[PDB]
Amino acid sequence: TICIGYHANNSTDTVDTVLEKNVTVTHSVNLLEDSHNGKLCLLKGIAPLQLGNCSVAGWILGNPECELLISKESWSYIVETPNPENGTCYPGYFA
Amino acid sequence: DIVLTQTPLSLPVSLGDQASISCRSSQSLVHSDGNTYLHWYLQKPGQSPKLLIYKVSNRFSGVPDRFSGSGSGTDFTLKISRVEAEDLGVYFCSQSTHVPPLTFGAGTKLELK
Amino acid sequence: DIVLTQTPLSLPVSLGDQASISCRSSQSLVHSDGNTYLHWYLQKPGQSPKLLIYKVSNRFSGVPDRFSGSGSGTDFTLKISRVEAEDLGVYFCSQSTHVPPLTFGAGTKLELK
Amino acid sequence: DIVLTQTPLSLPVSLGDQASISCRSSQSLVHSDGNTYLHWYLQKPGQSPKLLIYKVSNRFSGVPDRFSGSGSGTDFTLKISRVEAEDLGVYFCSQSTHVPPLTFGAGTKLELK
Amino acid sequence: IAGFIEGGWTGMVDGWYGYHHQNEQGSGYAADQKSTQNAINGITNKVNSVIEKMNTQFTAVGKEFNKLERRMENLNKKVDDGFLDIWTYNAELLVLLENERTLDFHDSNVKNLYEKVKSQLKNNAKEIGNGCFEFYHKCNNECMESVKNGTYDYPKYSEESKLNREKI
Amino acid sequence: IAGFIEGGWTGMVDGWYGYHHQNEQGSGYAADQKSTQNAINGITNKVNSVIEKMNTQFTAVGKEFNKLERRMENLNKKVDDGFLDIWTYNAELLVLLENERTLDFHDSNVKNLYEKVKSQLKNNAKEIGNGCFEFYHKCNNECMESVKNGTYDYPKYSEESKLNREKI
Amino acid sequence: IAGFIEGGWTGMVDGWYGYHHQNEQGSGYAADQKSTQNAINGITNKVNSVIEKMNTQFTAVGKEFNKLERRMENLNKKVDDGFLDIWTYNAELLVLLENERTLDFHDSNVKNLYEKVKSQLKNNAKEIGNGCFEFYHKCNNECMESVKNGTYDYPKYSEESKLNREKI
Amino acid sequence: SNAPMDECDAKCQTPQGAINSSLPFQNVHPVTIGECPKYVRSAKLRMVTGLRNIPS
Amino acid sequence: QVQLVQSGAEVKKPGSSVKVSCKASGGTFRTFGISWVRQAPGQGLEWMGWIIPIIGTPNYAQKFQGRVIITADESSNTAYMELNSLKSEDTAVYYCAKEGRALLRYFDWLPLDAFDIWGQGTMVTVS
Amino acid sequence: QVQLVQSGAEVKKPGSSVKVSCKASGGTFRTFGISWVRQAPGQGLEWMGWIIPIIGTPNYAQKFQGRVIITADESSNTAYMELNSLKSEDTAVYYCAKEGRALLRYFDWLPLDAFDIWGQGTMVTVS
Amino acid sequence: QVQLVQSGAEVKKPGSSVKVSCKASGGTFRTFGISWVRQAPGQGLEWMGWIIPIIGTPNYAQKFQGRVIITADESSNTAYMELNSLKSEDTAVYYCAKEGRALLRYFDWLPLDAFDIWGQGTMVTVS
Ligand SMILES: *[C@@H]1O[C@H](CO)[C@@H](O)[C@H](O)[C@H]1NC(C)=O
Ligand SMILES: *[C@@H]1O[C@H](CO)[C@@H](O)[C@H](O)[C@H]1NC(C)=O
Repeated sequence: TICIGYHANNSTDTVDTVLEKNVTVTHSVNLLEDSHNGKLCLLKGIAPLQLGNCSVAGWILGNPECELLISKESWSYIVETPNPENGTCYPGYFA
Repeated sequence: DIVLTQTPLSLPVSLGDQASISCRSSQSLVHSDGNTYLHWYLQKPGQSPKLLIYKVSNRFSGVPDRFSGSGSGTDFTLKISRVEAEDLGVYFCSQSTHVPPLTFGAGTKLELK
Repeated sequence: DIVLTQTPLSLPVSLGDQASISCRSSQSLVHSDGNTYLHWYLQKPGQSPKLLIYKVSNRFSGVPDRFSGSGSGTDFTLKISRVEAEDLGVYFCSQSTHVPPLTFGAGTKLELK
Repeated sequence: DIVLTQTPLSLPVSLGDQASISCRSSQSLVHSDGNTYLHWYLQKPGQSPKLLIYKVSNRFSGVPDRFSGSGSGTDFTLKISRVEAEDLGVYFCSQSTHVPPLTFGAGTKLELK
Repeated sequence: IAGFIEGGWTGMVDGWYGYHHQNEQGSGYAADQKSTQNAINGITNKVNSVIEKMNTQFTAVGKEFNKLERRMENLNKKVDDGFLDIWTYNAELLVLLENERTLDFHDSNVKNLYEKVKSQLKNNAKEIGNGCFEFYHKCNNECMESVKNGTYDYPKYSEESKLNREKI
Repeated sequence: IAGFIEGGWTGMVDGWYGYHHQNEQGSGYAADQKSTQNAINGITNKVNSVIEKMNTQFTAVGKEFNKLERRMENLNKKVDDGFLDIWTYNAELLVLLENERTLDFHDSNVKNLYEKVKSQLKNNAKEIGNGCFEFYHKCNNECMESVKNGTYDYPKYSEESKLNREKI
Repeated sequence: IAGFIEGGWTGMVDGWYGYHHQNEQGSGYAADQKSTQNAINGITNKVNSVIEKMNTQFTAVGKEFNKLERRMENLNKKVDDGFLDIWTYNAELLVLLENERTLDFHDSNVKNLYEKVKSQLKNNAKEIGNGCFEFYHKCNNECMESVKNGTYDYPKYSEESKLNREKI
Repeated sequence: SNAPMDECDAKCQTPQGAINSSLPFQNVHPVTIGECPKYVRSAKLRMVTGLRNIPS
Repeated sequence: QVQLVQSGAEVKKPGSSVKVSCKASGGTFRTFGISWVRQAPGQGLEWMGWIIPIIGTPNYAQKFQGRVIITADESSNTAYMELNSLKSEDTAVYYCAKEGRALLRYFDWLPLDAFDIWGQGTMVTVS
Repeated sequence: QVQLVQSGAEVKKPGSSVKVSCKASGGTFRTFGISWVRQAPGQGLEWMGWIIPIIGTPNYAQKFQGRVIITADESSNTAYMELNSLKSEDTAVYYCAKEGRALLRYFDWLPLDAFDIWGQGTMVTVS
Repeated sequence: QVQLVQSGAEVKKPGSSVKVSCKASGGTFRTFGISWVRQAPGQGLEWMGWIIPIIGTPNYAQKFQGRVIITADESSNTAYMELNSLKSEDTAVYYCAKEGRALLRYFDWLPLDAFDIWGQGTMVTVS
């Protein structure tokens, strides 16, 4: 009386295959990251340049409302609000 | 030929009451697959016969948990754990184990008090 | 060693006549694959020996349906259902069951009337 | 529990001499895989215990060919075909067949002349 | 109680693959050599391969386009959508095929154990099926260890393990 | 009366997989449970998967380029040719691999029936091969129904179905 | 004299698959029908398929970009890197999958020979395993030729090849 | 992004917030910065390493 | 897919015909199992027929095998039926319904599964 | 991957704790087997614990099961340990080491293989 | 692939050699089976040799094993042969022919199949 088998688990993790749609498996690897923390972080310890209300044109031209950015010499990335308000002051084409 | 007959019931129910209806078939609803292909549908005047139960014991995604069911062979029932205002109309049985599907039958009419 | 000899024939044919030629081998053309690797080729002066038959019974894509064939073991034939103006020249047999292929042999010369 | 003890040796060696050290275990280093998980490491003062031998008989990519080894069961040795200036320090044994790995042990100290 | 024919065991915590036994001297579950460095190693290489195959995205973050650069915007968009559909397709297809292959690999591996044991026990087995091997002799813990390692030298057992021969 | 070993049956019409029989009470062909919701379902999911995987082309129709935009034209062309070769490659490869896998799936499924029946009949089978199972007892329609469902409870048959044992 | 169970033979030269034998009239190695036009043909089609699938690169050689065309340069670069990673991925994946499938194909083919021979010899085989088939009768060169072709009409041999029946 | 800045550290970030780029793919956003995984439209990419979890 | 939309008709005289059709929203119409069901006033529901649009031929209800034509257009994503030799039997409403798994039909004894989507419309009057 | 980098500490008083960490260079940190080993002055090397960072829980050395916490951050590609309830036992150096094959752990009796990369640093003094 | 093109030669004196070559049009030259056949005036056709260009070595006709070199260039998509120690035996025409299936050679007893493409040219005169 020797039996051959494989272990079962308390896992509720499922996968799809070409023949099956929802197969519970004992162990799996999530290859896909589907979450974030909702926050801007440092990249490898380096702070971003957060422009906030200031657009890139605002930043580099120096829109005075975002003059505080003049003190930021280095950054990990640049962040602009989706709908900037303080960009070009005196409108025109930025070539 | 594919017949599962609804027992007519002179059964008005009040809200908060429990209720059930049942059907009797001339042949088993158990398919060679091992599954029983029983479905329950509810039709209100002017409406399509919306699916409530998709397996003998499994309520569908379109209905509240108050609806469930049971049965085997030729003997089946629909169970309502609490009759609410949403429950009014004619219930039908359906067998999907044959090319001609079940005639839905006369249907069981549920009335309120 | 790989020899399938053409029977020479003093056989001029007219157009509209039927004709056939044949070869005799020292060993079977049947390969362990189960296939018989017999091919027929026709050479006209100044031309390459163009393939007409690619299997004992199968005429190739480069020849009209008037050409076909048959045979087994060591005994093979080429059949022409109707001799037309296009048919003039020397026919050869070929065996592809061995590293040295068949010597094509002398060839059978077909002449017209 | 996972113990393979180094024999201490009062053995200064000159450059050009051959040398070897050995360990004795309380239990076999042969894993059910069929492999023997013996490793040798050399530590110099201020340095990490760099891997020299990664299998009982296989010297790693980080060491010259002068280093090799042998053994079976509980009895193992490190062999140096020629002691050179690079060879000075404490050698340790390691068993990777168990969750607690081998205590590396006291280590065998090699001195020069 | 049964084996892979019906499902897995919740009593085995040491093995993706292993054995369950009952004998005169004991009862329990254990993993073996087809898990350790075999199914485990095959899978490790596969997991690392899938991970290693992706190129870390040190690429363009995104680009803006002008009012009169709509064709350029659309070309960029087409390129992003194209690559996105291709990689979504490849990523999902790789996972679906690898998952089907992995599960098939695992079914093959448990079957390989079944064939291994059958090769040594059929000569003196009473019944083979439902993941279980019955014997024509009674077993102790030594019988079980030999079968698990693959050292069940059946000629030393088959002489006593012959009840069906005695009865016919 | 050869089976899958030599080829399929033109006398079976409600089948993808099934059985052919001759017995004291009858003759004919019928499909079973390995077709219905098994090979059929596996294939349905595969067919739908292949269809579902393609993204309806609500994309750029095409673009025109100027005389001095040859690099842009060529970039667009490269992108279209690139995506076209990639999708032709993926489409044909998906079909070739899925067709090989489908045919292998089907060969596996008919073999699975063969193994199912062999598991119940070998104990009292006269000959197994060429897709046919011969018996050491004569069959009626009840014998055939049990084998097809997998209820051939051989111990109720193997006692009578023993001509080769009687002769040795 | 172990077979595929332990490894291949260096004594078989014109072989991908074949047999090794020892008998009263001889000794040696030879290839058969499962290599010629079977494994050879399957592989030939696969090799040609892999080669045929690539589109000869009659495409842009490369492009230069201006100082103010950095987005265009990056788009072109993204397109080249994208296509390069996709084709590196596809090329390596095709090779890894085809290599795994090829080796599995080959293992299947040698096993198919094993099953072919087992089907004719098990009826009168003494031992089957380690790639070898032992007989309950002595063989000559004619025995070996019949087994290799698949014409081992066992009923003409099994009457004499019955030592284990004589002894039980 | 309208995400706030805070005292946290990541290797890859998207417009919706920072992510931990340990997995090969992400389905958070197509535009990313830093040492990032590949964006896919897939809802889930879970790979089997184990056995089917079906008890006897 | 999630919705089936269908239209009705004016009075149809005996000796003529009734045409009924439904459009399915969403994708993969081609592998949907679309069936037709009818209900006379005061009566229950009964089968007209069953189609898997790009897979095969229809299977018609026995009482209608010599009376109806049920077809589909995989391009238009529309199922259709025409009821011939009208005898002005109680008509009222016809319904388009989509089954659940919608397994490919090769075998008609394959289960017909559940009707997840069941449309409304097609009110037809007869003389 | 090819390099493990680790930092030391100032004097830690008994009743407090020691925090040790190492950063791995290169890729696939998540499937690396990182172990910690310690060496008191004049002594040999002994095990602290073993982690496969995105695969599972740690396995701690028996003498430390009620004393240490060994963890990892797959994002930061850093392994960490904290030694609690410090009794100022000879400390000196802790080491971060990466094994060779680094097979995925599901089974702890799976061989621990070879340490190909063995870092240096983490000199810690205690009172 | 569909066409084999080959060139002839001026008078070659005994003790010298004859070089013959053919270029194949189209693709996959590398897996084509190219063979050489010769025909003296008034005679039939006989084998010179057989090459599968990127797969393996040539197999030469027995009467020529100590006389010829048959080779190929997979880059140039050209098959070549050189006939050494010329004795000015009747020469006339050599032909380049491509077989049909062109199965990869590992086994020389594998069938040589059909010659679908058979070129013309290579008229060579000898003293
Ligand atoms: C798997 O089950 C979940 C519910 O737990 C459901 O939301 C999901 O859609 C199912 N997956 C598939 C492919 O049907
Ligand atoms: C952006 O503008 C709003 C007013 O519209 C103001 O309340 C907010 O503080 C401004 N944010 C920054 C970062 O300047």
